[PDB]
Parts: sequence; C-alpha cells; structure tokens
Amino acid sequence: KSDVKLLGAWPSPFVMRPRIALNIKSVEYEFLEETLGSKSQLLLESNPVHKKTPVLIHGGKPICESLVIVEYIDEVWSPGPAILPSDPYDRALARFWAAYLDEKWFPTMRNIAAAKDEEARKALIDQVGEGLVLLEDAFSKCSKGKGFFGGDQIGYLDIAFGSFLGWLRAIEKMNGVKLMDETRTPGLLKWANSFSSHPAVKDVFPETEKLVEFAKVLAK
Ligand SMILES: N[C@@H](CCC(=O)N[C@@H](CS)C(=O)NCC(=O)O)C(=O)O
Repeated sequence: KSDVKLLGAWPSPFVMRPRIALNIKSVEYEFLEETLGSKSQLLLESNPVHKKTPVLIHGGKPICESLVIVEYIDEVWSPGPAILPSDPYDRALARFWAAYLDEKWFPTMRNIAAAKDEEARKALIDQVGEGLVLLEDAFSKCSKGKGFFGGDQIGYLDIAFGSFLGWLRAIEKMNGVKLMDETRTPGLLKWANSFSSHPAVKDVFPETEKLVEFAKVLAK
C-alpha cells in the first residue's frame, strides 16, 4: 500500500481521477489528504511548481497533473484493464476532449460563481450549455452506442469528464438551471448514471448536496 501514495485535497474532481484509475487497475494505495488552511511540506516538496494536488508518489517519486497521472497509471499497470483507447486516433480524440474540458469548459463553469452581474452570469451558463452540446456529440462519436466514452468499458475520457459531474450538478442546483436534459444531452444523462454507479467510481463520487454545502463552507 505504501509504495503507492496519492496526495490530494478532497473533495476535488482532479484528485478523483487517479483514484478511479487506481481502482480500475486494482492498485493498492494510501490516500494522504491535504486539509484546509495549510499546504503540507510533502506537497510543497512534491509539487513545487504548482503547489497543488493530485500528486501520485510511486516509490518516493512524485508525478504531478491529474491527466498525466492517469496515463502513467495506465502505462505502468499495463496488466489491468486498459484506460486509454487502443487505437491512435481514438486516443487522440480522447486527449483532445479531456484538454477541452480542463482548459475551456470547467474554467467557464467555475467562473459562473464569480460573475459580476446576472448578464455575465447567464452568458457563462450558456457557454457551459453549449459545451455540453459538443460533449453529447463527442459521446455519440466515442461510445459507438456502448455505455462509456471508452466504449464497453470505462476509459480515460470517462474519468476526465465524469470527475466533474458532481460539480456540474452542484452548479446546476445553486444556479437553478438545467444544463443536462433529455432534450439536449440524452446520451450524457444516461452515461452519468453508468459512470456514477460504476464500481471503480461510486465510492469516490460526491453527493451533490455535499458539494453545494461545501461550496458554502469555502465562501471565505
Ligand atoms: N489541474 C490539476 C488540479 C488543480 C487543482 O486546482 N487542485 C486543487 C483542487 S481543490 C487541490 O486540491 N490542490 C491541492 C491543495 O490546494 O492543497 C490537475 O489536473 O491535477
């Protein structure tokens, strides 16, 4: 257990990602929580560039950046189920969409909370909605009618996108908007249950109300 350590704030969509990947690979690990109010020495020494989590420590050796960590886990524990797609083009598409999520979509939805007016706030909600339209189409293309972005089995892009699901639901609730519905994102609605119910996910997947109540705690 001790030769695999995961440094992580909790709850966090980025920290969830390697927990799921480690679950898929049936890998034994110790979870070292970063607590509010302080950055640990281990953190400051493991991730001096960004001073954030997750950090996977594999043999006293730090791997930073959640998506990089998921690929590392997939490559090292190659015995287990595959996380990335096997085909180069499918892998490129999965990486493209995970990058879009982290660079454009999630930052936009995280900015809703800080908008300075109702005008600008709905502008962001509309963009988050449009992004979900794009992701619904990506899901159709990636899944091929099977259950996940990865196809029959959960995959890299399921982990990247699904890790945000609890925060999407909390932002939906606290803004009184419905961004996933059966009209605009029918496939994602179904996948959201497939993902949250998955045995590699369900025990690390946040209750929506908990995230809402937690958002309220952070307001400081
Ligand atoms: N982009 C990073 C995640 C960045 C991030 O914002 N991490 C926060 C989420 S709460 C965190 O827990 N950082 C550790 C800390 O602040 O103590 C990744 O993909 O690895």
